[PDB]
Amino acid sequence: PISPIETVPVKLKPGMDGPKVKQWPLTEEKIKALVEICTEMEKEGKISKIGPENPYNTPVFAIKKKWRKLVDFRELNKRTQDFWEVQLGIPHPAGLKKNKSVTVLDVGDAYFSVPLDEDFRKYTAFTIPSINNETPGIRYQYNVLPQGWKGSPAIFQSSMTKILEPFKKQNPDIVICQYMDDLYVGSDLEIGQHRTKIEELRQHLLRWGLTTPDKKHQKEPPFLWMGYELHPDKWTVQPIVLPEKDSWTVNDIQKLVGKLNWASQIYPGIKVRQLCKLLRGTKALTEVIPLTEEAELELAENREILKEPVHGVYYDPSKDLIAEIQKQGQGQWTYQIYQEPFKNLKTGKYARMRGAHTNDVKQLTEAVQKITTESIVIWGKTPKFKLPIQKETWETWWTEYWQATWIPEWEFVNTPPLVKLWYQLEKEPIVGAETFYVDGAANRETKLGKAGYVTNKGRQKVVPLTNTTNQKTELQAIYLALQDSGLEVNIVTDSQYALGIIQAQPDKSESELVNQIIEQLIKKEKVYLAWVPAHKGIGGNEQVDKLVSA
Amino acid sequence: TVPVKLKPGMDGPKVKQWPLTEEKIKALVEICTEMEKEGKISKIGPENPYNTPVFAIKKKDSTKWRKLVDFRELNKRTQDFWEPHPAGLKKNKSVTVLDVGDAYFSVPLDEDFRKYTAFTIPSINNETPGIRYQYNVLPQGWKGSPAIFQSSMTKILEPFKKQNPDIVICQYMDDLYVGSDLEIGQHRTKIEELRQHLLRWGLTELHPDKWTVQPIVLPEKDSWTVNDIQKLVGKLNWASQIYPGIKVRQLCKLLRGTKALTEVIPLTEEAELELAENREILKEPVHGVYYDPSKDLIAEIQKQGQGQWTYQIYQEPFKNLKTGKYARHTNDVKQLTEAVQKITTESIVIWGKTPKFKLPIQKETWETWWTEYWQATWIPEWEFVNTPPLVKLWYQ
Ligand SMILES: CO[P@](=O)(c1cc(C)cc(CCC#N)c1)c1c(C(N)=O)[nH]c2ccc(Cl)cc12
Repeated sequence: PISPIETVPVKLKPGMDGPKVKQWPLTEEKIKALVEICTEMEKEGKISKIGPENPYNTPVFAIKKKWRKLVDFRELNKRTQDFWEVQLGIPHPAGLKKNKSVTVLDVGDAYFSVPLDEDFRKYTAFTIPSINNETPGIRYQYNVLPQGWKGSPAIFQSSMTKILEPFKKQNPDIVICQYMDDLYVGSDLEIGQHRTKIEELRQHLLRWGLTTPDKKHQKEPPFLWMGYELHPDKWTVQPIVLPEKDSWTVNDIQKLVGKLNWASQIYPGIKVRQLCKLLRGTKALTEVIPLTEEAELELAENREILKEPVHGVYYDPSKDLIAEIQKQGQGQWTYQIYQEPFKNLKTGKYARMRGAHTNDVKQLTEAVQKITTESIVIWGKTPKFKLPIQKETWETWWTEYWQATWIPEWEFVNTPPLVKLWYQLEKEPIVGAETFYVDGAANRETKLGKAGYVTNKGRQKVVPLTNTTNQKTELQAIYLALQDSGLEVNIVTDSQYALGIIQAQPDKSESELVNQIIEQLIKKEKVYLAWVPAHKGIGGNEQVDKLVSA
Repeated sequence: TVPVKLKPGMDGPKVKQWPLTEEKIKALVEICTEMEKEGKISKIGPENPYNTPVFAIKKKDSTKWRKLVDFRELNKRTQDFWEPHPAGLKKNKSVTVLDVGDAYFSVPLDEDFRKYTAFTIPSINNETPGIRYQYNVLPQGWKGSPAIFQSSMTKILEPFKKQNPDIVICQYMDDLYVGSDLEIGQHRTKIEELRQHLLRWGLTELHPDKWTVQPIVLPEKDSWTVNDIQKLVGKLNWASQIYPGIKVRQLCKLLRGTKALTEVIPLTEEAELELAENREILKEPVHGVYYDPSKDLIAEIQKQGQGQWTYQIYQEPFKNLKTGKYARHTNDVKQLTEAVQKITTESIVIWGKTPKFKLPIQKETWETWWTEYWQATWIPEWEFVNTPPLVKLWYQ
């Protein structure tokens, strides 16, 4: 069954002509099988015979499915126009609404039941070769959407939108979701009045030449879809199986990490950081990685979580969404979204920026923006947040910090570990405390740095450093100043780089030298830090500059 | 219809639709259904690969939703077509800004160019496919529209302009900038006369002379510490990269020696002589900085805390064409968004074009929240500075 729809006009890419690919010679076994199929396809009206006037040709093959024809449209696809993105995203189950009855209508022969544009049909020409290339081969062209052509998925999906437009307008109560070939139809009508409206839609599908499974459907709830299990009043991921291994290859760990990540959208508190660390470096796919004591402990915690099957609920438009985030350590965060306390719609997780220096207050904000965007996409609205940070802690951060930063309606929730800043740099220079003028130099050719300080109380130090840079020496000088100073201290650097790092109050870093300076900053009672421009005859900076210059 | 062509080699825009809230998708469907009935926009099939973004906003002090198509990418790829601004406009006492975007809907758009104006209303959770539309009329927010319409706009104002040869009228995007040296009540009456001229072709206050530099002010203390001088030297040091006459050789002599930060340091006769010399050079303008129309305007903004923001417009760095402030609740993005619009508004009145903002905020946060406080018919180019400057102190 073809279909009486208006065709979508199609063009080739500007400048380009259609495909003129040579037909490779085939065995007699393949040629025979292709004739049998193309006769069947011709009788059903999918293809049509043509003469040798049509100058275009796309090759054809035959494989053992039972023979199944196979056209290679690689060349036509290049020359065919670009089309509109079939999907800007796939729906998440948590964004779906609860329905009484749910039915899955599979269109089946989807692409083959929609007409191809009259003016484009000529380009879909292919040839069945003769026996060892004796006579001219039989020539066909498509009157419908071929399999594997660039514009089939777009053109089919537009036809469905058109075909439903009358039915959706006439039946605003029921809801039909389009995915590829399938139509998922749901309603809050009775099992009698639902089954009738299914047959109206199945009849409506037939009115525009689309077949569909009868009352003896192929599937019924719960459905398996995109790696989910969709029940009528709940959802969950499909059965996760974390394998048992003596030895783990990379390939096994990647699939493990993937499955754990997949699970994380309903199973709360899944962690994958220690497993992911192992994947750093190269090795092959079959190279065995012995698991660290952390990764063994991490994988053990995931097995525990997955033991008891957890399910997600559906969206109620009337009620508010409540997002709620926890801290797991090593810059790992987990969240849950619900509407009625602890009946989760979904869960998830946020991972630290593997790069740069940061703190908990920054991370919590980055995790809010992730979760906010997720909610705009899934539910069309921002959820109300419940965070482990005092309003006094957040107030102290946003007012002082250089970036613009904002988080919507939120409340404190006392769930340790709680987010805090672990130190504060002084507003004004400390009286009765030493003043360490610091600088770092480094030779560009030899990579031989010197780092050190000079103080108001006389003192000096100059440490030599191998295989380093100007940046690393100026951080090393600030570290030195903290080491040889008391509980209070003043520090004068000429490194905007180090000011910029340290003023932003990191409590965590990749650079180990920065982790040392952080450790110092937390011990101290009071630290003050100021900047001067280098090479200006500024006292203290001028002295220490010459110590390191040698 | 006037025929329109893209730059040679450049294909049309293919920008992704930013996800929208429930209220905005519903508001956009109300709007886009009426525009379809009135012929302004038509549905489109999947043969159109092109796409421009779209969101809903509310114009200055209004409750009704208004459509805002983000034609920045299409504008970039069309500028051979469109690309003078009157220098007198910035020297007016009062400048009023009138939205004349509804004028464009009467004129039809070239049938062949209609493909490039495609846009998508996205659905929540992608449950339905996106509602696609292309423009049949000159669209609002496309720079081609005022250019095409300019011949018609000159004709509408030809009476009013002959009537009042002192009134400077200028046009950028969908707005009309009307400036005069008149009294504000007299001015307002000329604006009301102008509304009436526009009413016959389908059409239903800032003070540029009062914009002055926010100079790099230096402190004034009763006594000075080492730290206070060290910061003061840095401010002048950095200011000397912009300003020609700056020097601080006598100042740095006061610091010579490894002194503590809180130790007090008396100023010499030459130091206060040099310090005053700096002040008065910094109060007055920058020599040798002029607007080049070929090169881009840039805008940097710094957060000062307590609802205070500072900004600088320039073309070549450390050569400021304009500096300024923005003041006045606890939302940072809101205020930054209110600042961005204000700065652009000025830039359009002075040079006739918008600046590229260097916004001090994470891309994602801004991208999410900017439309919730945006009110203008235009949108400028932005990039995101995630580097923490020391410049916060220099413009305080
Ligand atoms: C009527 O089906 P839906 O459109 C639907 C949506 C998606 C993204 C996937 C599926 C897959 C079904 C299979 N296999 C159904 C739907 C919705 C909805 N869109 O509101 N709500 C539901 C509740 C339970 C179930 Cl099993 C399905 C749905």
